[PDB]
Amino acid sequence: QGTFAERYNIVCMLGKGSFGEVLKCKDRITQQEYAVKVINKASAKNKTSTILREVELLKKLDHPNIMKLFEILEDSSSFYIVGELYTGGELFDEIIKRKRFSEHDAARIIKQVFSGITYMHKHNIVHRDLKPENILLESKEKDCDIKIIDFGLSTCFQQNTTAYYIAPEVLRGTYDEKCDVWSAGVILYILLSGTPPFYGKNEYDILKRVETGKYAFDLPQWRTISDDAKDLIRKMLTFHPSLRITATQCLEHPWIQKYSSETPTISDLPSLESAMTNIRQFQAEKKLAQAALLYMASKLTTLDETKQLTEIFRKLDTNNDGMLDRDELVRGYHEFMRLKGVDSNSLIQGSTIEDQIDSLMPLLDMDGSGSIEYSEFIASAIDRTILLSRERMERAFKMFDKDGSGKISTKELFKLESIIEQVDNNKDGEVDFNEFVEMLQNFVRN
Ligand SMILES: Nc1ncnc2c1ncn2[C@@H]1O[C@H](COP(=O)(O)OP(=O)(O)NP(=O)(O)O)[C@@H](O)[C@H]1O
Ligand SMILES: [Ca+2]
Ligand SMILES: [Ca+2]
Ligand SMILES: [Ca+2]
Ligand SMILES: [Ca+2]
Repeated sequence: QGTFAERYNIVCMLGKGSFGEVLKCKDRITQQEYAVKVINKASAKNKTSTILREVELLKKLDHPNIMKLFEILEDSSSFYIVGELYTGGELFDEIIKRKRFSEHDAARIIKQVFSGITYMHKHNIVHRDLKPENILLESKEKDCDIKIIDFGLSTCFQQNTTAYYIAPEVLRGTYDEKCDVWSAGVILYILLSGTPPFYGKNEYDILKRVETGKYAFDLPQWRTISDDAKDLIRKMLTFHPSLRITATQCLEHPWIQKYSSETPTISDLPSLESAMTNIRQFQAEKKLAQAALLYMASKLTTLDETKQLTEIFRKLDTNNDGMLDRDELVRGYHEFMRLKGVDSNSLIQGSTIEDQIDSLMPLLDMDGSGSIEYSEFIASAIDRTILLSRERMERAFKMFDKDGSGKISTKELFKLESIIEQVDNNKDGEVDFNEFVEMLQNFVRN
Protein backbone atom coordinates (compact mmCIF):
# COMPACT_ATOMS: atom_id res chain seq x y z
CA GLN A 1 0.00 0.00 0.00
CA GLY A 2 1.35 3.55 0.70
CA THR A 3 2.08 6.46 3.08
CA PHE A 4 -0.36 9.18 2.02
CA ALA A 5 0.76 11.90 4.43
CA GLU A 6 4.45 11.90 3.49
CA ARG A 7 3.53 12.41 -0.16
CA TYR A 8 0.54 14.78 -0.16
CA ASN A 9 -0.98 17.54 1.85
CA ILE A 10 -4.73 18.09 1.91
CA VAL A 11 -5.71 21.48 0.45
CA CYS A 12 -9.52 21.41 0.64
CA MET A 13 -12.76 19.49 0.33
CA LEU A 14 -14.00 19.13 -3.25
CA GLY A 15 -17.04 16.89 -2.87
CA LYS A 16 -18.67 14.13 -0.86
CA GLY A 17 -20.38 11.11 -2.32
CA SER A 18 -21.90 8.09 -0.57
CA PHE A 19 -18.65 6.05 -0.86
CA GLY A 20 -16.24 8.66 0.50
CA GLU A 21 -15.22 12.30 0.31
CA VAL A 22 -13.16 13.79 -2.48
CA LEU A 23 -10.43 16.19 -1.51
CA LYS A 24 -7.94 18.39 -3.32
CA CYS A 25 -4.42 17.38 -2.46
CA LYS A 26 -0.99 18.62 -3.40
CA ASP A 27 2.18 16.66 -4.01
CA ARG A 28 4.67 17.90 -1.43
CA ILE A 29 7.60 17.87 -3.86
CA THR A 30 6.09 18.76 -7.25
CA GLN A 31 3.35 21.12 -6.01
CA GLN A 32 1.09 19.42 -8.58
CA GLU A 33 -2.57 19.15 -7.61
CA TYR A 34 -4.68 16.00 -7.51
CA ALA A 35 -8.15 14.81 -6.48
CA VAL A 36 -8.20 12.17 -3.73
CA LYS A 37 -11.07 9.95 -2.76
CA VAL A 38 -10.85 8.96 0.88
CA ILE A 39 -12.68 5.75 1.70
CA ASN A 40 -13.04 4.70 5.34
CA LYS A 41 -11.80 1.12 5.71
CA ALA A 42 -14.09 0.07 8.57
CA SER A 43 -17.35 1.80 7.61
CA ALA A 44 -16.97 0.87 3.94
CA LYS A 45 -14.93 -2.25 3.24
CA ASN A 46 -17.07 -4.98 1.83
CA LYS A 47 -14.23 -7.26 0.79
CA THR A 48 -8.22 -5.32 1.44
CA SER A 49 -6.45 -7.71 -1.03
CA THR A 50 -9.56 -8.12 -3.30
CA ILE A 51 -9.95 -4.36 -3.22
CA LEU A 52 -6.32 -3.84 -4.26
CA ARG A 53 -6.90 -6.17 -7.24
CA GLU A 54 -9.95 -4.35 -8.60
CA VAL A 55 -8.42 -0.93 -7.98
CA GLU A 56 -5.40 -2.13 -9.94
CA LEU A 57 -7.74 -2.82 -12.89
CA LEU A 58 -9.25 0.68 -12.51
CA LYS A 59 -5.72 2.08 -12.33
CA LYS A 60 -4.67 0.69 -15.72
CA LEU A 61 -7.63 2.27 -17.62
CA ASP A 62 -5.96 4.56 -20.08
CA HIS A 63 -8.46 6.57 -22.11
CA PRO A 64 -9.03 10.34 -22.63
CA ASN A 65 -12.67 10.22 -21.47
CA ILE A 66 -12.12 8.08 -18.34
CA MET A 67 -11.03 9.41 -14.93
CA LYS A 68 -7.27 8.75 -14.61
CA LEU A 69 -6.11 7.17 -11.31
CA PHE A 70 -2.44 7.49 -10.36
CA GLU A 71 -2.35 5.49 -7.12
CA ILE A 72 -4.08 3.90 -4.22
CA LEU A 73 -2.62 4.54 -0.79
CA GLU A 74 -3.60 3.22 2.61
CA ASP A 75 -3.55 4.40 6.23
CA SER A 76 -4.77 2.53 9.31
CA SER A 77 -8.16 4.22 8.77
CA SER A 78 -8.52 4.74 5.00
CA PHE A 79 -7.81 4.02 1.37
CA TYR A 80 -6.73 7.10 -0.67
CA ILE A 81 -7.48 6.93 -4.33
CA VAL A 82 -5.39 9.57 -6.01
CA GLY A 83 -6.50 10.80 -9.43
CA GLU A 84 -6.54 13.66 -11.91
CA LEU A 85 -8.20 16.85 -10.73
CA TYR A 86 -10.87 18.12 -13.18
CA THR A 87 -12.07 21.70 -12.78
CA GLY A 88 -14.94 22.13 -15.35
CA GLY A 89 -17.65 20.75 -13.07
CA GLU A 90 -20.41 18.37 -14.12
CA LEU A 91 -21.84 17.98 -17.61
CA PHE A 92 -25.08 18.56 -15.72
CA ASP A 93 -24.27 22.25 -15.19
CA GLU A 94 -23.49 22.73 -18.87
CA ILE A 95 -26.94 21.33 -19.77
CA ILE A 96 -28.69 23.77 -17.35
CA LYS A 97 -26.71 26.71 -18.74
CA ARG A 98 -27.07 25.85 -22.47
CA LYS A 99 -30.59 24.27 -22.12
CA ARG A 100 -29.90 22.19 -25.20
CA PHE A 101 -27.24 21.78 -27.85
CA SER A 102 -26.89 21.91 -31.61
CA GLU A 103 -26.55 18.53 -33.34
CA HIS A 104 -22.85 19.37 -33.88
CA ASP A 105 -22.29 20.10 -30.17
CA ALA A 106 -24.38 17.18 -28.88
CA ALA A 107 -22.52 14.74 -31.20
CA ARG A 108 -19.11 15.91 -30.04
CA ILE A 109 -20.13 15.53 -26.37
CA ILE A 110 -21.88 12.17 -26.70
CA LYS A 111 -19.14 10.75 -28.96
CA GLN A 112 -16.80 11.02 -25.89
CA VAL A 113 -19.34 9.37 -23.62
CA PHE A 114 -19.54 6.59 -26.26
CA SER A 115 -15.77 6.28 -26.56
CA GLY A 116 -15.23 6.02 -22.79
CA ILE A 117 -18.12 3.66 -22.27
CA THR A 118 -17.02 1.46 -25.19
CA TYR A 119 -13.58 1.32 -23.56
CA MET A 120 -14.99 0.38 -20.09
CA HIS A 121 -17.10 -2.43 -21.59
CA LYS A 122 -14.12 -3.85 -23.46
CA HIS A 123 -12.53 -4.02 -20.00
CA ASN A 124 -15.59 -5.71 -18.55
CA ILE A 125 -16.58 -2.59 -16.55
CA VAL A 126 -20.24 -1.51 -16.52
CA HIS A 127 -20.79 2.02 -15.21
CA ARG A 128 -24.29 1.37 -13.66
CA ASP A 129 -25.00 5.05 -12.93
CA LEU A 130 -24.18 6.93 -16.12
CA LYS A 131 -25.61 10.46 -15.62
CA PRO A 132 -24.57 14.02 -16.49
CA GLU A 133 -23.67 14.43 -12.83
CA ASN A 134 -21.08 11.64 -13.18
CA ILE A 135 -19.43 13.19 -16.22
CA LEU A 136 -17.02 16.06 -15.49
CA LEU A 137 -15.51 18.70 -17.76
CA GLU A 138 -11.73 18.52 -17.68
CA SER A 139 -11.53 22.30 -17.31
CA LYS A 140 -13.40 25.50 -18.08
CA GLU A 141 -11.63 25.60 -21.50
CA LYS A 142 -13.87 25.80 -24.54
CA ASP A 143 -13.68 22.39 -26.22
CA CYS A 144 -12.14 20.32 -23.41
CA ASP A 145 -12.38 16.55 -22.92
CA ILE A 146 -15.19 15.21 -20.79
CA LYS A 147 -14.30 12.61 -18.16
CA ILE A 148 -16.43 9.75 -16.93
CA ILE A 149 -16.22 9.39 -13.11
CA ASP A 150 -17.79 7.47 -10.21
CA PHE A 151 -17.67 3.76 -11.11
CA GLY A 152 -15.78 0.57 -10.22
CA LEU A 153 -16.29 0.60 -6.45
CA SER A 154 -19.65 -1.20 -5.97
CA THR A 155 -18.40 -4.71 -5.34
CA CYS A 156 -15.63 -3.67 -2.90
CA PHE A 157 -17.38 -1.02 -0.81
CA GLN A 158 -20.70 -0.23 0.77
CA GLN A 159 -22.27 3.19 0.11
CA ASN A 160 -24.43 5.24 2.40
CA THR A 161 -26.56 8.24 1.22
CA THR A 162 -31.60 9.75 -10.56
CA ALA A 163 -34.74 8.18 -12.03
CA TYR A 164 -34.34 9.75 -15.49
CA TYR A 165 -31.44 7.55 -16.73
CA ILE A 166 -32.10 4.02 -15.45
CA ALA A 167 -32.84 1.31 -18.01
CA PRO A 168 -36.11 -0.70 -17.61
CA GLU A 169 -34.21 -3.90 -16.67
CA VAL A 170 -32.47 -2.19 -13.69
CA LEU A 171 -35.98 -2.09 -12.21
CA ARG A 172 -35.80 -5.92 -12.32
CA GLY A 173 -32.45 -5.92 -10.56
CA THR A 174 -30.18 -6.32 -13.66
CA TYR A 175 -27.17 -4.07 -14.54
CA ASP A 176 -25.48 -5.37 -17.71
CA GLU A 177 -23.53 -3.31 -20.30
CA LYS A 178 -26.74 -2.44 -22.13
CA CYS A 179 -27.98 -0.41 -19.16
CA ASP A 180 -25.13 2.07 -19.84
CA VAL A 181 -26.19 2.36 -23.49
CA TRP A 182 -29.73 3.17 -22.29
CA SER A 183 -28.40 5.84 -19.89
CA ALA A 184 -26.27 7.37 -22.59
CA GLY A 185 -29.35 7.39 -24.84
CA VAL A 186 -31.35 9.29 -22.24
CA ILE A 187 -28.44 11.75 -22.04
CA LEU A 188 -28.41 12.26 -25.81
CA TYR A 189 -32.19 12.81 -25.81
CA ILE A 190 -31.59 15.49 -23.15
CA LEU A 191 -28.68 17.15 -24.98
CA LEU A 192 -30.76 17.59 -28.11
CA SER A 193 -34.17 18.52 -26.64
CA GLY A 194 -33.35 19.73 -23.13
CA THR A 195 -36.03 17.44 -21.67
CA PRO A 196 -35.89 13.92 -20.30
CA PRO A 197 -37.68 11.33 -22.50
CA PHE A 198 -39.24 9.65 -19.44
CA TYR A 199 -40.53 12.59 -17.56
CA GLY A 200 -43.28 13.31 -15.01
CA LYS A 201 -44.42 15.38 -12.02
CA ASN A 202 -42.39 13.19 -9.64
CA GLU A 203 -40.39 10.00 -9.30
CA TYR A 204 -43.55 7.89 -9.08
CA ASP A 205 -44.73 9.06 -12.51
CA ILE A 206 -41.22 9.01 -14.05
CA LEU A 207 -40.67 5.33 -13.08
CA LYS A 208 -44.09 4.46 -14.56
CA ARG A 209 -42.84 5.72 -17.91
CA VAL A 210 -39.36 4.17 -17.64
CA GLU A 211 -40.95 0.80 -16.89
CA THR A 212 -42.92 0.67 -20.14
CA GLY A 213 -40.08 2.15 -22.26
CA LYS A 214 -42.54 4.71 -23.61
CA TYR A 215 -41.10 7.97 -24.92
CA ALA A 216 -41.53 9.96 -28.13
CA PHE A 217 -40.17 12.87 -30.12
CA ASP A 218 -43.39 14.87 -29.69
CA LEU A 219 -41.86 18.08 -28.30
CA PRO A 220 -41.79 20.85 -30.95
CA GLN A 221 -37.97 21.06 -30.85
CA TRP A 222 -37.78 17.59 -32.39
CA ARG A 223 -39.04 19.03 -35.68
CA THR A 224 -35.65 20.70 -36.18
CA ILE A 225 -33.46 17.64 -35.47
CA SER A 226 -32.26 15.19 -38.16
CA ASP A 227 -33.64 11.70 -38.62
CA ASP A 228 -30.06 10.54 -38.13
CA ALA A 229 -30.08 11.64 -34.43
CA LYS A 230 -33.53 10.14 -33.89
CA ASP A 231 -32.40 6.87 -35.41
CA LEU A 232 -29.45 6.68 -32.95
CA ILE A 233 -31.64 7.50 -29.88
CA ARG A 234 -34.24 4.91 -30.99
CA LYS A 235 -31.52 2.26 -31.16
CA MET A 236 -30.28 3.17 -27.67
CA LEU A 237 -33.70 3.44 -26.09
CA THR A 238 -34.73 0.01 -27.32
CA PHE A 239 -36.67 -1.76 -24.59
CA HIS A 240 -35.16 -5.26 -24.92
CA PRO A 241 -31.47 -5.22 -24.06
CA SER A 242 -30.68 -7.92 -26.62
CA LEU A 243 -32.12 -5.68 -29.40
CA ARG A 244 -30.41 -2.60 -27.97
CA ILE A 245 -27.25 -1.52 -29.78
CA THR A 246 -23.83 -1.90 -28.13
CA ALA A 247 -21.58 1.04 -27.19
CA THR A 248 -19.31 0.25 -30.15
CA GLN A 249 -22.31 0.55 -32.48
CA CYS A 250 -23.28 3.83 -30.86
CA LEU A 251 -19.76 5.13 -31.40
CA GLU A 252 -19.84 3.96 -35.08
CA HIS A 253 -23.23 5.51 -35.87
CA PRO A 254 -23.17 7.70 -39.05
CA TRP A 255 -24.58 10.69 -37.10
CA ILE A 256 -21.49 10.53 -34.81
CA GLN A 257 -19.04 9.99 -37.66
CA LYS A 258 -20.49 13.04 -39.42
CA TYR A 259 -19.93 15.63 -36.61
CA SER A 260 -16.65 14.45 -35.13
CA SER A 261 -14.79 14.26 -38.40
CA GLU A 262 -11.73 15.87 -36.79
CA THR A 263 -8.68 15.62 -39.07
CA PRO A 264 -5.11 17.08 -39.31
CA THR A 265 -4.76 20.52 -40.96
CA ILE A 266 -1.82 22.80 -41.95
CA SER A 267 -2.13 24.61 -38.62
CA ASP A 268 -1.33 21.23 -36.96
CA LEU A 269 1.96 20.81 -38.84
CA PRO A 270 4.20 22.30 -36.09
CA SER A 271 2.79 20.03 -33.35
CA LEU A 272 2.68 17.06 -35.72
CA GLU A 273 6.41 17.47 -36.56
CA SER A 274 7.19 17.86 -32.82
CA ALA A 275 5.41 14.59 -31.96
CA MET A 276 7.09 12.78 -34.85
CA THR A 277 10.58 13.86 -33.87
CA ASN A 278 9.99 12.83 -30.25
CA ILE A 279 8.49 9.54 -31.43
CA ARG A 280 11.47 8.81 -33.70
CA GLN A 281 13.90 9.51 -30.82
CA PHE A 282 11.79 7.44 -28.40
CA GLN A 283 11.95 4.41 -30.68
CA ALA A 284 15.76 4.76 -30.79
CA GLU A 285 16.08 4.43 -26.97
CA LYS A 286 16.67 1.01 -25.37
CA LYS A 287 13.79 -0.81 -23.62
CA LEU A 288 14.85 0.26 -20.08
CA ALA A 289 14.91 3.93 -21.13
CA GLN A 290 11.50 3.66 -22.82
CA ALA A 291 9.93 2.04 -19.69
CA ALA A 292 11.24 4.71 -17.28
CA LEU A 293 10.13 7.48 -19.64
CA LEU A 294 6.67 5.93 -20.02
CA TYR A 295 6.43 5.54 -16.24
CA MET A 296 7.53 9.13 -15.71
CA ALA A 297 5.27 10.72 -18.37
CA SER A 298 2.19 8.87 -17.20
CA LYS A 299 2.70 9.44 -13.45
CA LEU A 300 4.19 12.91 -13.47
CA THR A 301 2.89 15.14 -16.30
CA THR A 302 0.03 17.66 -16.11
CA LEU A 303 -3.14 18.26 -18.10
CA ASP A 304 -1.77 21.60 -19.21
CA GLU A 305 1.33 19.95 -20.71
CA THR A 306 -0.57 17.34 -22.69
CA LYS A 307 -3.21 19.57 -24.30
CA GLN A 308 -1.58 20.17 -27.73
CA LEU A 309 -0.84 16.48 -28.01
CA THR A 310 -4.40 15.60 -27.01
CA GLU A 311 -5.71 17.65 -29.94
CA ILE A 312 -3.33 15.82 -32.29
CA PHE A 313 -4.33 12.51 -30.73
CA ARG A 314 -7.99 13.27 -31.56
CA LYS A 315 -7.20 14.23 -35.12
CA LEU A 316 -5.32 10.95 -35.67
CA ASP A 317 -7.96 8.84 -33.90
CA THR A 318 -10.18 8.33 -36.97
CA ASN A 319 -12.65 5.87 -35.39
CA ASN A 320 -13.04 7.94 -32.18
CA ASP A 321 -12.35 5.04 -29.80
CA GLY A 322 -9.86 6.21 -27.31
CA MET A 323 -6.69 4.86 -29.01
CA LEU A 324 -4.41 4.84 -32.02
CA ASP A 325 -4.32 1.66 -34.13
CA ARG A 326 -1.71 0.76 -36.75
CA ASP A 327 -3.79 1.92 -39.71
CA GLU A 328 -4.58 5.19 -37.90
CA LEU A 329 -0.83 5.77 -37.49
CA VAL A 330 -0.16 4.96 -41.19
CA ARG A 331 -2.88 7.33 -42.49
CA GLY A 332 -1.69 9.99 -40.03
CA TYR A 333 1.89 9.86 -41.29
CA HIS A 334 0.60 9.95 -44.91
CA GLU A 335 -1.63 12.88 -44.17
CA PHE A 336 1.21 14.63 -42.41
CA MET A 337 3.39 14.31 -45.54
CA ARG A 338 0.58 15.41 -47.90
CA LEU A 339 -0.10 18.56 -45.87
CA LYS A 340 3.59 19.34 -45.89
CA GLY A 341 3.84 18.87 -49.69
CA VAL A 342 5.98 15.74 -49.50
CA ASP A 343 5.50 12.65 -51.58
CA SER A 344 5.45 9.53 -49.34
CA ASN A 345 7.29 7.70 -52.19
CA SER A 346 10.42 9.84 -51.50
CA LEU A 347 10.87 7.75 -48.29
CA ILE A 348 12.34 4.73 -50.14
CA GLN A 349 15.31 6.91 -51.19
CA GLY A 350 15.17 3.45 -46.85
CA SER A 351 11.61 2.11 -46.24
CA THR A 352 7.90 3.01 -46.71
CA ILE A 353 5.65 4.64 -44.10
CA GLU A 354 4.01 1.18 -43.68
CA ASP A 355 7.29 -0.64 -42.93
CA GLN A 356 8.17 2.22 -40.55
CA ILE A 357 4.89 2.11 -38.61
CA ASP A 358 4.99 -1.71 -38.46
CA SER A 359 8.40 -1.71 -36.81
CA LEU A 360 7.40 1.17 -34.54
CA MET A 361 4.20 -0.46 -33.30
CA PRO A 362 6.01 -3.03 -31.09
CA LEU A 363 8.09 -0.21 -29.63
CA LEU A 364 5.22 2.17 -28.79
CA ASP A 365 2.66 -0.43 -27.82
CA MET A 366 4.38 -1.15 -24.56
CA ASP A 367 1.70 -3.34 -22.98
CA GLY A 368 1.16 -5.31 -26.24
CA SER A 369 -2.54 -4.27 -26.22
CA GLY A 370 -2.74 -3.93 -30.03
CA SER A 371 -3.30 -0.20 -29.75
CA ILE A 372 -1.32 2.85 -28.73
CA GLU A 373 -3.25 4.16 -25.72
CA TYR A 374 -3.27 7.77 -24.58
CA SER A 375 -0.39 7.53 -22.11
CA GLU A 376 1.79 5.55 -24.58
CA PHE A 377 1.17 8.29 -27.14
CA ILE A 378 2.00 11.06 -24.63
CA ALA A 379 5.19 9.34 -23.37
CA SER A 380 6.47 8.94 -26.95
CA ALA A 381 5.37 12.25 -28.44
CA ILE A 382 6.06 14.70 -25.62
CA ASP A 383 9.30 16.65 -25.28
CA ARG A 384 10.76 14.40 -22.59
CA THR A 385 13.01 17.19 -21.21
CA ILE A 386 9.77 18.24 -19.47
CA LEU A 387 10.39 15.17 -17.22
CA LEU A 388 13.80 16.40 -16.12
CA SER A 389 12.71 19.17 -13.81
CA ARG A 390 14.27 18.74 -10.38
CA GLU A 391 10.97 18.21 -8.53
CA ARG A 392 9.83 15.41 -10.87
CA MET A 393 13.14 13.53 -10.66
CA GLU A 394 12.91 13.92 -6.88
CA ARG A 395 9.38 12.50 -6.85
CA ALA A 396 10.52 9.64 -9.14
CA PHE A 397 13.54 8.91 -6.92
CA LYS A 398 11.27 8.94 -3.88
CA MET A 399 8.83 6.54 -5.53
CA PHE A 400 11.54 3.90 -5.74
CA ASP A 401 13.12 4.76 -2.39
CA LYS A 402 11.34 2.04 -0.43
CA ASP A 403 14.16 1.57 2.12
CA GLY A 404 15.54 4.54 4.10
CA SER A 405 17.38 6.95 1.78
CA GLY A 406 18.88 5.27 -1.33
CA LYS A 407 17.81 2.91 -4.13
CA ILE A 408 19.38 -0.52 -3.71
CA SER A 409 20.77 -2.27 -6.80
CA THR A 410 18.74 -5.22 -5.41
CA LYS A 411 15.59 -3.07 -5.28
CA GLU A 412 16.04 -1.30 -8.66
CA LEU A 413 16.54 -4.66 -10.47
CA PHE A 414 13.31 -6.17 -9.08
CA LYS A 415 11.84 -2.67 -9.71
CA LEU A 416 12.69 -2.96 -13.43
CA GLU A 417 21.38 -5.63 -14.98
CA SER A 418 23.70 -4.23 -17.71
CA ILE A 419 22.74 -0.60 -17.00
CA ILE A 420 22.89 -0.77 -13.16
CA GLU A 421 26.71 -1.01 -13.10
CA GLN A 422 26.98 2.15 -15.25
CA VAL A 423 24.57 4.52 -13.41
CA ASP A 424 26.28 3.80 -10.07
CA ASN A 425 29.30 5.91 -10.95
CA ASN A 426 31.21 5.40 -7.67
CA LYS A 427 30.31 1.66 -7.50
CA ASP A 428 29.05 1.37 -3.89
CA GLY A 429 26.12 -0.97 -4.75
CA GLU A 430 23.35 1.56 -4.07
CA VAL A 431 22.03 4.43 -6.22
CA ASP A 432 21.83 7.97 -4.76
CA PHE A 433 19.85 10.86 -6.26
CA ASN A 434 22.80 12.14 -8.25
CA GLU A 435 23.31 8.91 -10.14
CA PHE A 436 19.53 8.64 -10.56
CA VAL A 437 19.44 12.12 -12.13
CA GLU A 438 22.29 11.23 -14.47
CA MET A 439 20.63 7.97 -15.53
CA LEU A 440 17.38 9.87 -16.25
CA GLN A 441 19.26 12.48 -18.27
CA ASN A 442 20.96 9.68 -20.17
CA PHE A 443 17.53 8.28 -20.87
CA VAL A 444 16.34 11.59 -22.40
CA ARG A 445 19.81 12.02 -24.02
CA ASN A 446 19.35 9.49 -26.88
N1 LIG B 1 -11.40 13.83 -10.54
C1 LIG B 1 -12.16 14.76 -9.92
N2 LIG B 1 -11.90 16.09 -10.05
C2 LIG B 1 -12.63 17.04 -9.42
N3 LIG B 1 -13.68 16.74 -8.64
C3 LIG B 1 -14.05 15.46 -8.41
C4 LIG B 1 -13.29 14.37 -9.05
N4 LIG B 1 -13.87 13.22 -8.66
C5 LIG B 1 -14.91 13.54 -7.86
N5 LIG B 1 -15.02 14.87 -7.70
C6 LIG B 1 -16.03 15.59 -6.88
O1 LIG B 1 -16.30 14.84 -5.69
C7 LIG B 1 -17.67 14.45 -5.64
C8 LIG B 1 -17.84 13.00 -5.19
O2 LIG B 1 -17.26 12.15 -6.19
P1 LIG B 1 -17.88 10.70 -6.48
O3 LIG B 1 -16.88 9.93 -7.33
O4 LIG B 1 -19.28 10.83 -7.02
O5 LIG B 1 -18.01 10.12 -4.96
P2 LIG B 1 -18.60 8.65 -4.58
O6 LIG B 1 -18.94 8.72 -3.11
O7 LIG B 1 -17.55 7.63 -4.96
N6 LIG B 1 -20.02 8.26 -5.50
P3 LIG B 1 -21.53 9.12 -5.31
O8 LIG B 1 -22.01 8.77 -3.91
O9 LIG B 1 -22.45 8.58 -6.38
O10 LIG B 1 -21.20 10.59 -5.46
C9 LIG B 1 -18.23 14.68 -7.04
O11 LIG B 1 -19.52 15.24 -6.85
C10 LIG B 1 -17.32 15.71 -7.68
O12 LIG B 1 -17.88 17.01 -7.47
CA1 LIG C 1 -8.74 4.70 -32.89
CA1 LIG D 1 -0.88 -0.31 -25.83
CA1 LIG E 1 15.41 0.94 -1.89
CA1 LIG F 1 26.42 4.95 -5.70
